Amino acid sequence: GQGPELHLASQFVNEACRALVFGGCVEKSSVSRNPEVPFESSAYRISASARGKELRLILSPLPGAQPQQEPLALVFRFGMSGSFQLVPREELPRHAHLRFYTAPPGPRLALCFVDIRRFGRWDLGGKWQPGRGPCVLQEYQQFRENVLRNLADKAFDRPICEALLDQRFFNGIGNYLRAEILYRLKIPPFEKARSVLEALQPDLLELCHSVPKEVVQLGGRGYGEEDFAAFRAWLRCYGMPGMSSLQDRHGRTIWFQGDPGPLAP
DNA sequence: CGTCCAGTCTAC
DNA sequence: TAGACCTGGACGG
Repeated sequence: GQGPELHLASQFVNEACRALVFGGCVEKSSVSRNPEVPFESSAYRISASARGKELRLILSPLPGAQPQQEPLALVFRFGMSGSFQLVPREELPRHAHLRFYTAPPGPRLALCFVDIRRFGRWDLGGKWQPGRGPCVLQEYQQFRENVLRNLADKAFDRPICEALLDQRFFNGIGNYLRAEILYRLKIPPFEKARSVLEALQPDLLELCHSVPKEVVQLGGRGYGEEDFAAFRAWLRCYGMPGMSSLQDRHGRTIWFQGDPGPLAP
């Protein structure tokens, strides 16, 4: 997922878990190479926040819960195929790698981290990844300043389409968002990043916020196949007929219209 | 059947 | 930088 999907997943966890109470341990599938979550409580609540391409779960025991346990935080990266589902406890999806089980009273549910390809990761810390820049959705002013104050960095020597995937400066931007952002300003994707940005100190850094915010305001992204059609209708550039495509230097497809730009392969 | 396609992470 | 990490759906023979 990209920023909008991480944000919608966190909203899903908060709304779906608002009136739920979890109990017992945190179950990992046997094939996941991610760490076991050392947590048990008779009664805990689950809440979430997103920052960029990361999601933080907080496991919060209720007053009196046993064993003695302090709130525990988990940070998830989704990779290519990560998501959260709330499912009936005996109808786990195929790739449910981490599960939180509702306590009784009511229907036994499992909140699941589901990840087909297992490119997703989680850490016990609760800390955001060091080196990831601020969230383009929730920390816009910090994100904007962190870019404009470090244009000398060699990251900005690269084509703008490659720079937009660098999570130290554009935390939350992925493949579809870089195409949609550049399409709206008709910036050639192989323009030098430093050239497009030096001329800024509604612009490119503004769209790094407002474009992904549009995806959030659609809602959906899992969180029927109606909001999947809603998304495909919103896309103007990524994968669309009449658009060009090239491989960047890491073999990721950039969709665009017209001029490929000077640093084109 | 087969090939090809859809975000980090790390060994060179 | 190139390869690794993985599964499944769309498509071709």
